[PDB]
Amino acid sequence: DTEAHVPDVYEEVLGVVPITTLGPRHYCVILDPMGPDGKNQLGQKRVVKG
Amino acid sequence: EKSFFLQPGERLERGIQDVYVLSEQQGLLLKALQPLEEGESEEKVSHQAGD
Repeated sequence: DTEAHVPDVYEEVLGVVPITTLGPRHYCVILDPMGPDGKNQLGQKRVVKG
Repeated sequence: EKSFFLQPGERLERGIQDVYVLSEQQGLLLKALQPLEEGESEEKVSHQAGD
């Protein structure tokens, strides 16, 4: 979207998140991931690999 | 015999160590930490994950 984003007056910077990368032999269990609605499906956990 | 530049963000795992050299009396007991070792080498045998 924007490689250099200026913190807007309407935005507070909570932090910067490093990319979580899964190797060819790796999986992670994402606690509380969104569905397609963009809303946090808490409690759930989605295993992501590959 | 390649020679490149460590690009921004890249890093060597353990650096330039050596090539693995085995004679008729030497072997390399390997564990395939990833499956689908089909075209990895000339053996063409598709080693699974960890065999």
